[PDB]
Amino acid sequence: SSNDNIELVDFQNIMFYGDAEVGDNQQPFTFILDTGSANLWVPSVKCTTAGCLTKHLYDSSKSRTYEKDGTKVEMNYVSGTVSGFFSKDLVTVGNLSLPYKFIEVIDTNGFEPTYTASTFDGILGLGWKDLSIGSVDPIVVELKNQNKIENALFTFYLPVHDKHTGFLTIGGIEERFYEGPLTYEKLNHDLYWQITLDAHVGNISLEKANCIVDSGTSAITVPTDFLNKMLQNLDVIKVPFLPFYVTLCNNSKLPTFEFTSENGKYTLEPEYYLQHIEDVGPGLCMLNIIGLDFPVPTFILGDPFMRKYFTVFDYDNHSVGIALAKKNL
Ligand SMILES: Nc1nc2cc(CCCCCc3ccccc3)ccc2c(=O)n1C[C@H]1CCCO1
Repeated sequence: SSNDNIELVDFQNIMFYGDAEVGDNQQPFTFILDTGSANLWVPSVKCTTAGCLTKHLYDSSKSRTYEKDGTKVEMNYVSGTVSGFFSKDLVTVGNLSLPYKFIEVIDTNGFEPTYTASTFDGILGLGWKDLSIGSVDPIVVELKNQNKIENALFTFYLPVHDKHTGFLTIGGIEERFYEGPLTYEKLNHDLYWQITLDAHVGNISLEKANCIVDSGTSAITVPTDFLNKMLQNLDVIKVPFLPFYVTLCNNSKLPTFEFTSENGKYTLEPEYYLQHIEDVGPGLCMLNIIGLDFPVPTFILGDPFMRKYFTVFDYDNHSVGIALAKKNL
């Protein structure tokens, strides 16, 4: 559509990378979409780390539209340590170019080994301002404040298959991408993209679950107890001292992850939550399920769910829309 469709690149069918440019010189940098992360993050030429030098780095001097807030920003996530200073400049994504406030990082040691190995140089913030630092408005909302898109909405088309090419339609919805019905579900809150659905894995039940879709997450989460009670003699090998699990690729005991709600029902099947780990041992597949508990009932619909279901997000509707992703081609 005349809307901005940012192609998503396929990587080991485990993550998608989206190209983008920042600065007046439109310096190119690889950024992965993140339904959660907000304030955009940018690698900086001022970064003295070894992992920074092997990837693209932004330059503040080669931008006539650059601005220096100077306010320091230290992001030290768990097993991590990051630091950058506020910097506003022209952020060019596809056919749209809006001045946005980004965090110019100079320290990336706490994730330096993980970044050096990874082909991304930054991240993408596509969440509600509630999760944004320095009270920074959402990119897609600011594109609708400007005469650049007519709707504050963004859709995802993960390039699961090698031939399948990813796309991020921003400003409208293309029926071509999603085949069959498109159902919307209310948001339990407006801080970040999240909904309330009733999880049912066969006889195992957990209603009123805060299903949250994350493009960054590369697996489907689940409460710790739910992961165990459901996996009782299902021939699912477990990895000790390692948060991973293996299992037969053809086993009939492998359930389907289904979420029921008043507006419609969703179902993720084995071919979606299984990984072809036959590389180490033929015929062996890994469950892309990472169990984790939170302060209130919560589930995570990461790449797996988004890969099968074309996702839709609308700040104006205060809802997440879901529909079957069109078969490759
Ligand atoms: N995805 C995701 N990313 C996260 C990222 C962080 C740290 C990011 C700091 C910037 C790192 C960086 C950027 C650019 C270049 C080098 C380094 C912390 C928590 C989450 C975190 O919780 N999540 C999960 C969901 C839920 C809410 C957010 O997204």
